Amino acid sequence: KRESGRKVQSGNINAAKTIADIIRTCLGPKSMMKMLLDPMGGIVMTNDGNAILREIQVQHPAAKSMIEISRTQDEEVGDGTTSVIILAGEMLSVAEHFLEQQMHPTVVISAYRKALDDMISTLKKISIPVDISDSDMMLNIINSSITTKAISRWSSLACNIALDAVKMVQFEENGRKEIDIKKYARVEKIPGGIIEDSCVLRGVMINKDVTHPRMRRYIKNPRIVLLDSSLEYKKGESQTDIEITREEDFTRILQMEEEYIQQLCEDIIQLKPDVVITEKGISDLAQHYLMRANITAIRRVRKTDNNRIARACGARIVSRPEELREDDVGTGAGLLEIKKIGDEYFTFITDCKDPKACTILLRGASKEILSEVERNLQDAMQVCRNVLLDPQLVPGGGASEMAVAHALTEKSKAMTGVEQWPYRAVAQALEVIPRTLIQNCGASTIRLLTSLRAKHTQENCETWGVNGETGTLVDMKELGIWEPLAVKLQTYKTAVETAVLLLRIDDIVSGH
Amino acid sequence: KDQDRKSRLMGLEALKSHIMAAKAVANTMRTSLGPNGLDKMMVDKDGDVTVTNDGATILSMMDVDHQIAKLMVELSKSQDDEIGDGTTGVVVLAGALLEEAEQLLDRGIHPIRIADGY
Amino acid sequence: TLNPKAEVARAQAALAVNISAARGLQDVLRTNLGPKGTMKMLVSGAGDIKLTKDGNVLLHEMQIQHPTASLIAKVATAQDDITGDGTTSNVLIIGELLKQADLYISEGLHPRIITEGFEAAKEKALQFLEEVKVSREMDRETLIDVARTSLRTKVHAELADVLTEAVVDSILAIKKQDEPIDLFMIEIMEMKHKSETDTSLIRGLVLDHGARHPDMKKRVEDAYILTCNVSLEYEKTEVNSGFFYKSAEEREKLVKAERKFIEDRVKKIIELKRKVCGDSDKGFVVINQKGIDPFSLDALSKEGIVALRRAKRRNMERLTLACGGVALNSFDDLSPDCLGHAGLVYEYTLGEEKFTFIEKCNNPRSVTLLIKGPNKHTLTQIKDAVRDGLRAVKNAIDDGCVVPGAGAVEVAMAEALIKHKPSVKGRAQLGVQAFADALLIIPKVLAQNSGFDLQETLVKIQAEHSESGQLVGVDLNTGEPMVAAEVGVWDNYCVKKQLLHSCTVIATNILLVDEIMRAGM
Amino acid sequence: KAPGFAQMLKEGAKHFSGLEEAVYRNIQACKELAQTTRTAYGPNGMNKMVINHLEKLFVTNDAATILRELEVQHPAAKMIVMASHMQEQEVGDGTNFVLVFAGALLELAEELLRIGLSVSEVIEGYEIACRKAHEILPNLVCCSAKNLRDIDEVSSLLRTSIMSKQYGNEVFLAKLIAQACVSIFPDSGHFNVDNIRVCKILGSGISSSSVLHGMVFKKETEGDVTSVKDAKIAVYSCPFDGMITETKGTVLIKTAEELMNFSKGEENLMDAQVKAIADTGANVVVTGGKVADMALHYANKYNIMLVRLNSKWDLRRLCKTVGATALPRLTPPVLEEMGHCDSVYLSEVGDTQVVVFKHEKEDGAISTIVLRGSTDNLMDDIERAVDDGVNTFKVLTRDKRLVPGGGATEIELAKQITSYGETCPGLEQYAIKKFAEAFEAIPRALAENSGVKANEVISKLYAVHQEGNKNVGLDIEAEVPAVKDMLEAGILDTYLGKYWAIKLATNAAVTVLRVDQIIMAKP
Amino acid sequence: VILLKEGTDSSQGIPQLVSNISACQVIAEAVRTTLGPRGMDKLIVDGRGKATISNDGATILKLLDVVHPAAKTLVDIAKSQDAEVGDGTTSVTL
Repeated sequence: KRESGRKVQSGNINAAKTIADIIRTCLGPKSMMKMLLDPMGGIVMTNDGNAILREIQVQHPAAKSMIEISRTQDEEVGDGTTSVIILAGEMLSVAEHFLEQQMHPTVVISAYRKALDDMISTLKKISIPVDISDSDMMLNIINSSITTKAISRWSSLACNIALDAVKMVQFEENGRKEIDIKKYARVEKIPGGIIEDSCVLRGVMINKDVTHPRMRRYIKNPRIVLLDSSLEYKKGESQTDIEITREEDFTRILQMEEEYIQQLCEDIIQLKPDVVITEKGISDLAQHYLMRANITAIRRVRKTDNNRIARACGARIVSRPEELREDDVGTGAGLLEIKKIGDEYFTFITDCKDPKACTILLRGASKEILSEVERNLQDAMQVCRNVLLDPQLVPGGGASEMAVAHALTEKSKAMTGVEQWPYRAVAQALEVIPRTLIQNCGASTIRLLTSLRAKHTQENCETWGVNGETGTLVDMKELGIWEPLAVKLQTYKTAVETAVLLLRIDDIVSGH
Repeated sequence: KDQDRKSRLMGLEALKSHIMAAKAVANTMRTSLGPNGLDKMMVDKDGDVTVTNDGATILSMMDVDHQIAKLMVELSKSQDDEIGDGTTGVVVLAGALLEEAEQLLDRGIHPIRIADGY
Repeated sequence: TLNPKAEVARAQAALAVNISAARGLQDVLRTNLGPKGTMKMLVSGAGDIKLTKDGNVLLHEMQIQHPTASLIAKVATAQDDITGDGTTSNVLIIGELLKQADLYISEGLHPRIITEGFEAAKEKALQFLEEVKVSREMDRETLIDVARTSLRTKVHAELADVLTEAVVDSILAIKKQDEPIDLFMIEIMEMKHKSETDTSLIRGLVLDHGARHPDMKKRVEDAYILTCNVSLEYEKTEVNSGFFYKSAEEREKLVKAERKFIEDRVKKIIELKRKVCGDSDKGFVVINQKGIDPFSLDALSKEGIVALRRAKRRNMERLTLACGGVALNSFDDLSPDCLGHAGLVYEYTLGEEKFTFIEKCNNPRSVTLLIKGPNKHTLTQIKDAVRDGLRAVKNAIDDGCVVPGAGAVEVAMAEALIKHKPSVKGRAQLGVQAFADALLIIPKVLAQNSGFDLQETLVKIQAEHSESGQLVGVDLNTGEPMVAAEVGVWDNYCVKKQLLHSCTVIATNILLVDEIMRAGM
Repeated sequence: KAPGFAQMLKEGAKHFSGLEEAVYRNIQACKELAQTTRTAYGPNGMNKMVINHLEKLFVTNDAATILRELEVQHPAAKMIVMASHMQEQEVGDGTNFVLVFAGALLELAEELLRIGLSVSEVIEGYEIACRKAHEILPNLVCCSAKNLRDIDEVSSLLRTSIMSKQYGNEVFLAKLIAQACVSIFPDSGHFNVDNIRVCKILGSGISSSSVLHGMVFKKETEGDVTSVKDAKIAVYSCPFDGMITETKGTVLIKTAEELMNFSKGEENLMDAQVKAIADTGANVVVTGGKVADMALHYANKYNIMLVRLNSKWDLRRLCKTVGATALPRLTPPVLEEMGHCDSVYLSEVGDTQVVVFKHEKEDGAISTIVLRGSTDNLMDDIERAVDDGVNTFKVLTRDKRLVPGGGATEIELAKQITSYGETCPGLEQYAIKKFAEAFEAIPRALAENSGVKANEVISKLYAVHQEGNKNVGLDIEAEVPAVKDMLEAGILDTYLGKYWAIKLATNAAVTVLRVDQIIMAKP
Repeated sequence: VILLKEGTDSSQGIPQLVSNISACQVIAEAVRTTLGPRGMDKLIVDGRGKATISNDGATILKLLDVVHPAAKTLVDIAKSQDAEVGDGTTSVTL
């Protein structure tokens, strides 16, 4: 029914620790696999940490908060999600100071919040800048996601696809350098071909099918008209349908239906465009006038899709077709191609101009390959987005967590009070990241982790991480595990904030 | 057909069971014999109540499932065409002949031989 | 430590469950390996009995109760789709890899190190297979040895020689001048009321529905083939009209008017016959797929035509390529250019039905393999043995290299791995040692099914050594080491190559499963 | 939960482990099947009390009837049963042979497998010795049929086949079946068991039975027509009554005046229907249903013979003979669906009117054996003895070779195979010697059914066959264990009867040994 | 799992013959005391409730209708005794 007292905070630990203990071995390139039993007897062997916790039914409420926060992390960054839950579970894994020591939660919460500002300032000291003009340096960065995949052969092509696409969407004049993949970077798939044939289309491609055989197949200078309203007989303010039981009245309603549709379509063809793009649907009587003009009929195009077309060919959005002016034209468009590609109808408005957006064309032999190439380029574009926002890299392979753990230990000597004990626990909680990398490789954990702490004490903390494949110690200047700083900052801010949120709840009450 | 759950009574115990069923009717009417005989209470299926000591009327109102007990009732239809008074005396006499016949069956005398003696 | 209505195994016991699943499946399918092996019975529950030694059938069709063993059943499905053989030896190797690795895992060795040993041993065994294969040209004498080796396992060693000449001759005719070969060029048919030894070749195609009329010719020496999709039965009005009748008799009068469109088309068939080769010692055949009116059957029967109707789609497809007749959807376009050519056409009468033989053709690019058997399940067992024999010969002609059989290659690879020092990790040799002893399960199982000792048979074949190349194998009858190349025992190269790739990937993923969790179950 | 079930990975199908020996419990299923039909072998075989699925009480010693009534649900046991169905093909005898002999191979195979011999060596041992049996069997042929088509010779051969089925009637049924068989024999290759049809009639006893030509039906002629040569015959399964159309045809009967109108209408409907039969020229009409009283008047009006057959199988016999199909409607005038017959007349044999359909102009194999009996249970078993007798001579239409009966060939063939198994070295000698001892099951089962000690009979047979005296079988007597010459007694079996029986029974036992496990599957 | 009979009741050998002998004595027991002119009578009631009283052996056997298969054999012999002779059914059964 409900829980109260120390059992809530002690229960929230076991709930968050149990969820974390599953994916502990899912981190790293050597990460172990898992087995899920379907209710019908099926088996899913996927090692992806996002798919595992998605199919697991969790009873405890705090266990749901661990999953919902990880799902939000996937939207912003498609990497490092597993590291968030491991750190969020390890920081809460030490219950000694929580209960046995009889310390008040706010005393411990103040320790994490002070340790959070120190973990952020340490990463900026050990970071390194990046030259975004050279595409060779961006190649080894993206290869982190490309490795152990089937696109490794086309990896050289996969880099140019994600790099040039994000650079177009990035608008640096505003000062915030905002990049939106879910709109301007929108991707569609093309059946047929091979992986090499995949290129980056400059423009906005529409998947609308060809309804009638009369359309413009190829145009040197396309003309595009953008208007929101649908082409139909004008109705009343309500949705009430028109019911006519008399034949004489049918001729009165049909004449009004043919007159208004022909009137709006007459003002559209006055400019003589090559296509008509409407936001809503298009009736059958309206398509009869569109096929007579020998122009392409396009409908069901959202607002964001229309905003990109207006900046591409120079179009203009008008509320009603009767108000269309000469300002709406498609002048400047490269070509218009309705030609069938891969047994599917495509539309190319592509041009020589950069309307803060583009379209990615995915070629492939089968739909199984298309699904593999798609998801592999998605996170690769997010890697390009995270680097262009903060062009700074931090050493990976566990070198970043150990470099911060050494700074927290040295600073705790000057801290005087009861908060020094939980403040040092954060330094030992960051060692779980290099620990799982060694355990998955098979090498001894205690022997290597002890010698690793001696390297950051003497040598520079920017190097000497942990090799995941081999298992020994290697510098990060000689290896490509360098990771973007924007990912590590979001990881530590989320791991600490989630651990604080669960400690603040001392009672679970059921009611509405 | 319908051989299962078929009631069967055979052997020497069958004769002693038939006599016991016959003595139940004779012991009932022997109290009503004579002018001073006690009456009997009759409750009809419809709720009517009547009181009579007449033996022929009692046998008509008695509902008995046992087969030998039904034979005792069929005798009343034959005697009422002649006497109609001492009909009870015949049922009592029939019960006395069977009651004394029970002592003879223990000696090993065949039933047909007993019926020849009467 | 788990959520309600579920179960999880945190410790290594989750790995022990998967190992016990492979060992249980290994003991079931080890008895059917080799010709001396036994047979498994398939009961569908409806009273149907099926008997086959094929590993792909005993897995794909039979549903396994244990969840983990069902994954291996799906692997043999993709295994048979590529090579077509080796599904039985695939499971036996996977079971031994997990068994030999269990000895080292129980000592505290991490599974990842063992999996790295399999990858290093797979490349060494794959490069050693390069020197074993023989580049000799494929001829009739070699294809017989490949056919006998593949058939002897799926039959009683009786129909082998009967089915040997049927499989070899069917492949040689459909491939000339290094042309890509397709098994869809060969048709499989089944007849009843005949002994199982009556299986023979069919040069043409076997047709289901024959001709019905007393005057139909039982055999026609020469004739032309006219392909038609048109139905000659009763049809509605072709032009624009309707049903106008004052009685039941007037409606039947419009029937003759609607039939006039078809009856005039029936005369066009008779006209074309007399125009092109309408003299003596000639004939004509109607392969028309749709039905034909009985009255139209009488008009065509008097001219010597053998009518056909109610055919299938696959029949008309092969009759188009074999005979050469062009599909004609309307008889107004009827022309002699669409006529084909065929040899002797006769209908062999069975004890029940009658089938049509189009045989004696020049280059039909199609043949048929006719199977005869006393029962239904016997026909199914032979049909599986034929397709398994066709892919064995197809892979032998496509890839000009063949490898010795009878466990000669598996023993030869095990020796090179032991003498091979680790090229990657010092502790990776334990995985190589486990993979080396796993390749020895093939000659061991052949010794059990033959009724001999497992140890004595393996020691003799391993004791064979010389300066030059020496490859020996397990002899089932004698038991002594026997050279598989001399006695005509050969296997396909793509089969042995695919086992090394398949047994390595599947046995690796099983060792990589850390925990078993229940989702929604 | 650990420990798990042994060897069962599939659909809960019971899988016998190594110590469980799945092979033996499959032999045990086929062993119990042989014990049921082992006591029915021979002339002294015990009768079996069988309850039909219709809850009818049947008593018969026939083995083929038992397997139809007793449902065999064991898969490995069906292989021997399916071998018995193939045994009825190419020969009409040897059913009890396969059930007893196939079980004898499996009983002795259990003794070899306990020694540790492989199952593959036991399979190869039978197939080698089986080929030796087919070579020796021709040398055991003593006498052959003279091919004289004489009733004395034809009835003398039926004494063995009728024996073990109907006892005490061996003398009578020998001449009765002979008269029907000698009629077809002049036709080369035309002899067929379906051409001789048996029709049973309730009567005094078997001694009142006779033999007639053509198709003899127990149902008399409803019409007064005696004999007609009309070849047109129309079989109608619909009973004769008021003609009703497949449409609505609602008849509203209100007052007695209209009641007589529609009553006379049915007489007019039956008038036009029978008139359409005489218009087509068909004077013979077969009725599957009942016959109206007024229809008998129009039958004699147009001089059309009427036949009423209540049995459904009697109608199918005419459909496959003269070719007259039974139409669902009431007397459709269709000439194409009629039959052809040369002679049609009514006859009386045994104080019973019988209808005869034969061909006077065309020769024909058509013949009918009329049977009489008091009890339908005993009379039906006589029909089973006739089919086994007729099928015996269907084999003699091929090459005629006869072998001694009464277990005479079984001892002679087991003695010769034992010699080859002793000279042959290796491990195949074990399965060969057990293959020879499997022949001993027949004379043991034949002696036990006669109330004679089995070991005493087997000992005497080896003594007389060792000295070189052939043709010595088992004498049938209750108190006499001794033996007599079969050739002088007239007991002879069929060469092809034993040839095909040994081959089919061999492959039946081999296939069972090849299957070591039974697994259920799902579609 | 796989059973030959699957609920089929069958038995052979000596016990099957002994069981039939005990069943035949039950049929003869009912008509046993009815032999002779002076023999005792029997009382049989049907489903209607009426009682049939007589010493006739042919009438009693018709009303019993025993479901035992071997018992039906002796009943059928009594029916053949009526057509050939018409009496003695009690003597033949006993």
